[PDB]
Amino acid sequence: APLTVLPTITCGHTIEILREKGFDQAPVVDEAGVILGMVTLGNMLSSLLAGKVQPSDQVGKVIYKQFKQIRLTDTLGRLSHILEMDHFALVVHEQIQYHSTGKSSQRQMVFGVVTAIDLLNFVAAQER
Amino acid sequence: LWIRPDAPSRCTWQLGRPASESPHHHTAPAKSPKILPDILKKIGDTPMVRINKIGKKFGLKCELLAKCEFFNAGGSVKDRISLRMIEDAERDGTLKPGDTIIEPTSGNTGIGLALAAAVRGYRCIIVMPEKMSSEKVDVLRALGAEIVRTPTNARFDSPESHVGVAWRLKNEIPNSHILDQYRNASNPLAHYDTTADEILQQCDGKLDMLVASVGTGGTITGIARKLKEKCPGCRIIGVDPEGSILAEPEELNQTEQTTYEVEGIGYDFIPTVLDRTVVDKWFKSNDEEAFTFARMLIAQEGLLCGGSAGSTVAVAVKAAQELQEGQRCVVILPDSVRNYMTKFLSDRWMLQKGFLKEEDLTEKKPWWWHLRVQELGLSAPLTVLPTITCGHTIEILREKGFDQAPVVDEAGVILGMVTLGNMLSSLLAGKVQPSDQVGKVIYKQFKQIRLTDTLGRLSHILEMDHFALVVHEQIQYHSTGKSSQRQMVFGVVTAIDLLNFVAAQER
Amino acid sequence: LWIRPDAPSRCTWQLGRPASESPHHHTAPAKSPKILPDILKKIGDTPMVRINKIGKKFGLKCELLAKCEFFNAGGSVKDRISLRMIEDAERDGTLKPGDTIIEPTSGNTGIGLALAAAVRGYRCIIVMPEKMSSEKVDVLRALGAEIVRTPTNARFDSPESHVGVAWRLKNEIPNSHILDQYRNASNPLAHYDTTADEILQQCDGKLDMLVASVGTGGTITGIARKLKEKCPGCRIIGVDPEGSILAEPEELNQTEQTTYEVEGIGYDFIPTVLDRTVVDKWFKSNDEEAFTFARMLIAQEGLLCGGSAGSTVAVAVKAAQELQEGQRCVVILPDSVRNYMTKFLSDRWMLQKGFLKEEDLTEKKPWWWHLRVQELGLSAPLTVLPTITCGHTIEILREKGFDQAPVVDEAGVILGMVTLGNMLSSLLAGKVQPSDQVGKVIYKQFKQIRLTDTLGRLSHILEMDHFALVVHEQIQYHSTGKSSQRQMVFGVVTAIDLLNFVAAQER
Ligand code: HEM
Ligand code: HEM
Repeated sequence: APLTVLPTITCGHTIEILREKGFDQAPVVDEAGVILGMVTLGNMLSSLLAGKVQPSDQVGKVIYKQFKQIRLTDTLGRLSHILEMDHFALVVHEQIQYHSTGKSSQRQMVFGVVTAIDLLNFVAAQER
Repeated sequence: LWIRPDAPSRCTWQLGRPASESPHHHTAPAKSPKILPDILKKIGDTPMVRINKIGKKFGLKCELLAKCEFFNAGGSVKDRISLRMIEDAERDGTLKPGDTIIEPTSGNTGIGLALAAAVRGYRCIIVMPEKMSSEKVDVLRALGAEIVRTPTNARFDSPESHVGVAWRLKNEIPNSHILDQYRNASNPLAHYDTTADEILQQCDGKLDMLVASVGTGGTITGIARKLKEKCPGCRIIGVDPEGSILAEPEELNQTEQTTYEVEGIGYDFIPTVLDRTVVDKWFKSNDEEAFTFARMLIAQEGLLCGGSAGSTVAVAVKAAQELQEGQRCVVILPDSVRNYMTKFLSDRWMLQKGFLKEEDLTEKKPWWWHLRVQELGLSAPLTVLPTITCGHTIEILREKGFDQAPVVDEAGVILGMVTLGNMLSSLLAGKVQPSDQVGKVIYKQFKQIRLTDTLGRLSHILEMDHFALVVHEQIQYHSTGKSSQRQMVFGVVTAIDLLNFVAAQER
Repeated sequence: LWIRPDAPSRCTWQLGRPASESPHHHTAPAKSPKILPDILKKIGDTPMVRINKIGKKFGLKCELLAKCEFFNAGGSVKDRISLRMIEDAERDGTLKPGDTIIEPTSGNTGIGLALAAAVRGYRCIIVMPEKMSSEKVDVLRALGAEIVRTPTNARFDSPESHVGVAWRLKNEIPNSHILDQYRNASNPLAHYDTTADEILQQCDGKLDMLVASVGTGGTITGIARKLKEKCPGCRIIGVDPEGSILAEPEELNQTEQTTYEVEGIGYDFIPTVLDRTVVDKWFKSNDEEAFTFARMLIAQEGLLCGGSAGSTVAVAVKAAQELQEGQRCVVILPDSVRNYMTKFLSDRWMLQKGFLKEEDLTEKKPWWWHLRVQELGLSAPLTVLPTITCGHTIEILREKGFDQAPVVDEAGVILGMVTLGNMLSSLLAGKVQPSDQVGKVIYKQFKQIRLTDTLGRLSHILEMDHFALVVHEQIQYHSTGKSSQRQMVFGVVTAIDLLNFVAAQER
């Protein structure tokens, strides 16, 4: 998940950055680090051609708001159970940043977006 | 005016003539005193080392011996000649105290002359091609010698070749002398007097084959002459790198390129001191096999030698095949590895030069070499600011059982690492009070790695740093113009963790 | 479970006791054979070299001698102990063929153990702090040893110190042994058996002062014990770098910083093998004087030694002041310069570290050092394209009398240089036909310099390249957005031109 976008970015802005680097999708995160959802290049193109959004419109209207957080340690079996209810499973990581053992803070970030397509491709490729 | 280095030798030596007819002043080797008046007396008496594994690896039935000449004061077989020529010039009155010495060299002779001059106060000017290593330049700078460089591909007859530049300098600087190792009889004479005698005494006067690399030709020339006078049965084998013309018959020298990485051997002309008539047979060698055999020598025999030694051994493993059990072979190892630290001794340099292939490098590696870092068990649940006090960190680490935690600033920049044990020891030793900040204990040195990297890259990193931090970078966009960068730490992997993982996966 | 390296010594040795009570297996030094079965036998019998100039420079009335231990196979005084501990482990049955050896070292002992293991097939794992030079890492990689790094500032009692990391590895890897030079009696025993005997025989059993650097403490400990048993009148002098606690009385160790660049000496704890009771007096030393004296040794005596040798000599020049004519001093030089090629041996590193000042560096330089390049007589009337043929260039150069001309492309990019003599020689040798392009003869290697630069910078450049091209850059503007770059060649200055200018201006 090399890059992420704030919800305020425009669809036209999002289209170029994705295509100039080839990524089909990017997570949406606010300034603090709260994950807001997932947005995909294909949907933006289809929506723009459908007229539901203009290139100047913000991505917040196209974002997918439903997803499930998962962590690296979880098994693929756990992931398969998750994928039966949500399309996107976001591999999040959490860190507690301390100042004086009283003033703690939490930080998080996204590193991979995995779907049933990705899982099946991994299984088929690794099956040797 | 100018005297060429390729001029035919005026020597009248021929096999069978008696030594009493020699115009030259031979010096009988003598036992040095228990205390050396100067470092220059630690030249000669070099050891003979039996090669144990390489001969078996290449099916040699004969005993293989190495004349490790890289143990001299200057680390070369060119210290002998430097001392001999300086002594002969002093004795003949050609060279006076405080004079200036100019010598065109490949670096080893320059180092020897610089050392002798520094000991004895002479001024030294070294003319050295560009391709020679920078380690020689550093050593010469330390010894106080002046260095002049010449193009690698310049022809010897050109006015800007090392010999030509030396000649031009001599005509300019007054009270200057050129010893001209390419023409001085002292070069081959030193070997004929000392090295051949050492070889014969160490071998008890019995040896069947001798292999030596050829530069100026003195090393092989004097040894061959003395041996043919004393041990006629010895076969003399010469080594000349591809791109040179020393080797005969001329059919061996047919090649398209004349540039080679090996240093100190091979020339575009026949030196005067080189007597090709005493060399029984010649072999050509290439840089790849030379460096491969040098690395093999270092790894299997402990001989810290250079590329020329590798070429010599590579030729010897072929030449000695004609020998049988009970016979003996001798190879001369000219110089040490000190002059090639950033050269073949470095894997990066070999890969850049193409002497090593990824297939060859990885084929010898363990099974886990290609696994990616993500397969490890790694986590960084918490991190701390540099401003937190020591005792506070002790509490937050002990309450959760973690032994270590990264240190990251407010903006997310990684500053280093801290460990519970180090802080506890410092508190016991009084180096830090509990209220003191962790910044006085944090480990500032670490290396960033990414999840996609292999375990081999991780090991290579760990050979230089204790902590390898698995860092991931995310770039956040606002309008394609206001980009921002974010990063976070996941796993701190050390050699301990990697070996524990290897052991666990091995069962 | 864990055994500390600072534990008090259980040895019961005291002056006057007879050797017959020693539990240890002493090895009597013996003459090596004329042919060494392996490189490991070339350890010991190191030379003693008289220091000639430094003593006079610092007003020493006594004879100063150097025990040059950097001539061993591994280039260190830590090869002796490596061999001795390996042999003792083999004899006692603790170590078996094919075993794995783990040793926490500063690099020299690691190199010795790696060499011995490669010769004998053992697996070697080296735990070395981060501050040690990369040359040691390269040598260890060549020898096939596995390398683990630890933080420089980690306390010895910490779990990630070199000793602690070695202990952790041993408990993990099966069939692994730690020789523990900090506790092994073999470390001091090797010196007590071989080095002290060599010193006594070389000195004829008469010496008044001995100066040695202190790391593990075995080198000084064994030598002092043997000398006090045999030559009680010798004063034992220890050297401990600033930032360490080995030196006593404790008043000498009061310093704010514990990080020092010198390698292999000084520790944050008292090793078990170190017997501080036999050391008559202690001296502290700093990195600056150590490296200064190492450079002075290299430049004035020809001894290619490291920083620890410099510290030892710096302390000796002070300690020996109490001596008078007819007395003798001995200093131990542990390691060679091979391990510090990019370190103090490099002027850039010293300037970066602050051990050298521009005032000191330039004060020794000639009068013309600070003159700017523009003061030279230099001109480049013509240049040629790479596509021109050889004969055409011969004609255009001979018709005007110029011997050389730069090569520049259409856009103005400099491609190198060509010379009349080289082309003529190539035509005579047949390497190029007259119709062939000059690109096969051009010198591709050159360095760009600017008119404002000094002649010292020019000389430093000339130590690495033959041609220094005086290039000037002009940037041409259209609208503050469409910038363009232009450059042109003025003067090709070599060492010949610089020395000719110096000679002309000297009259
Ligand atoms: C043992 C009987 C020898 C005789 C009768 C002999 C004869 C000579 C003579 C007369 C010269 C002077 C030529 C001149 O000044 O134009 C000379 C020079 C020389 N000698 Fe010998 N030599 C003998 C042995 C050796 C040996 C053993 C070596 C080497 C190991 C050697 C290497 C040389 C060389 C390289 C030169 C210089 C030739 C030149 O600069 O053109 N000679 N020799
Ligand atoms: C000559 C009479 C000597 C006697 C009677 C003696 C006595 C001993 C004994 C009994 C031990 C074993 C202690 C134990 O296992 O707990 C020992 C170990 C040791 N010996 Fe000696 N020793 C002598 C000479 C030397 C010499 C000449 C050296 C060094 C040059 C030396 C260095 C050591 C060291 C470093 C240890 C290890 C101590 C430890 O690990 O705690 N000893 N000695």
